[PDB]
Amino acid sequence: VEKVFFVTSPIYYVNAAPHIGHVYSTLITDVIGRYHRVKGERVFALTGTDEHGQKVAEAAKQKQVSPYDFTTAVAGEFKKCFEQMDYSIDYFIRTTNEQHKAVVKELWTKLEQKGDIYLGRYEGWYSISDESFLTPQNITDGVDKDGNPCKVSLESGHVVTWVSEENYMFRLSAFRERLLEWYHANPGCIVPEFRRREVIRAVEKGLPDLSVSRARATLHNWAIPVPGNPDHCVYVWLDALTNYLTGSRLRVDESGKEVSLVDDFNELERFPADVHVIGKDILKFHAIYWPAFLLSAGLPLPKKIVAHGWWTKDRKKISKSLGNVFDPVEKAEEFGYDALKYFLLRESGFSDDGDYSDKNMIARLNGELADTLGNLVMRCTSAKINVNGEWPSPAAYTEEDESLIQLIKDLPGTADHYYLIPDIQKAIIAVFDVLRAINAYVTDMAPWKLVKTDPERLRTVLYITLEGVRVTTLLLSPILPRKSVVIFDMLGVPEVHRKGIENFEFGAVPPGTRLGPAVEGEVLFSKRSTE
Ligand code: MET
Repeated sequence: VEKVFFVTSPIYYVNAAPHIGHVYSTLITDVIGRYHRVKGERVFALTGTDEHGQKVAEAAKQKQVSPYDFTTAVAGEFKKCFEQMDYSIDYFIRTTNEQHKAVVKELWTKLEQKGDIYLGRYEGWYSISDESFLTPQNITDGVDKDGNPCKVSLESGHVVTWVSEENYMFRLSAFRERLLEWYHANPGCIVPEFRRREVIRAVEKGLPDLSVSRARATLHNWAIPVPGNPDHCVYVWLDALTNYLTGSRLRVDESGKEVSLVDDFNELERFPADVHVIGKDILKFHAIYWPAFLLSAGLPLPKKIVAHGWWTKDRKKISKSLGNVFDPVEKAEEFGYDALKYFLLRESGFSDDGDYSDKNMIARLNGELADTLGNLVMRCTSAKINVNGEWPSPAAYTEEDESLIQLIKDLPGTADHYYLIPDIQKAIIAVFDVLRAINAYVTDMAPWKLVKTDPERLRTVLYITLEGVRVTTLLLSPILPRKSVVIFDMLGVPEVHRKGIENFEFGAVPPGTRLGPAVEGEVLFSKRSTE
């Protein structure tokens, strides 16, 4: 089926300023969206802010401000950050949006009409910081900000608190068998595989019913009212998850403002998500609660949930109070936006908690972006080697020539597979493996010497080198969007060949194509010293 490729990020709590974690998650969403756009697909990428709940209301109280003003201010900060980070997100959703509120009420009514919501009680532990219900097996002893003994979440280390409330309960226990069918029938639906195995293990053990409302006072009346019961508010998580559905139903003008909410999601062809990008910390809400809500409501389920890991800087926790900060905008100005994005995406895969350091960052910038890629682009466009500033016409290919051509021809199918898992690190490694091959070929062929010795040979070497560099760059373009444009300009690749599966094929740019003009002092990636 042909539809809009729908990729999302989590909507982030606005209790504090945006930091690296939100940027990282949103980057992954951006990259996937971008790759499907260069395949020539329709895309809708979604990100946003999670603005209701006790957590946010209480953060607003701490700063001595009204929830409306606090959420608007912090949401403003997320937008500014994401704009500065230079993503290509199609819409930024806020759970305070009035159309979102309408969608939450529609979904609730469906759950109720289906018979999957009843009035009951939650008596148990709750982590406000995580907005998460927890069993006694999931808490332990710890310390609050006073130094006193308290209970904390095993998941997250945050303070937990005992709740005893009459709440509307969702019949999650009734969806065990159906969720297990779903996992088994779609063994790629959760990524990476070991997180998929965790989810099944958890659901195998059995599911309790889930509280989907809270008494209004507990939430400082900062939440969406339960339809038909003004004393209750909708669980912030049921509210939050619903953003994906809301997003799928919004018509958005060229300014990026929501202008209309459609009744039937099919009308816009986005729902359900092809990929939900999340962090490991919020796996249960997306891989258990969400599909259960959807199954109850008769809505289609998402194709993939991909959950990545947490970050560190110099093998330590990131916090201002702890004295270990990683500001993404600061680091992008110091090293470059595309370079920083490359590093975040190259340095760690989802199974790992990665490690930034200025040292390792400089090693990758110098090693991979400058020595491997940048080097290659300058060689194949150099006045010295490419003396006519054009894509030459190749002569006959040797076996060594053909081995390289083969690697290049195979590259898109391989990189495509990795992007679809999705596993962005593996795609980058695949493209750079081919780049390393091209460098070894060039070294082997010594085109600087061929300029004088054998110009007919130089034509073949140069043509393959240019074509390798174009194809690698096209595949790296979701990761280095600005630099890929520079590279293409230097190579003189026409606009039409910069996008589309058609241009994944070897030889899509004809010989005789002129290179772009050169600048006396220009470099794609400039090396950094080692102090
Ligand atoms: C529906 S995604 C909600 C994610 C949550 N607001 C967080 O920041 O962890």
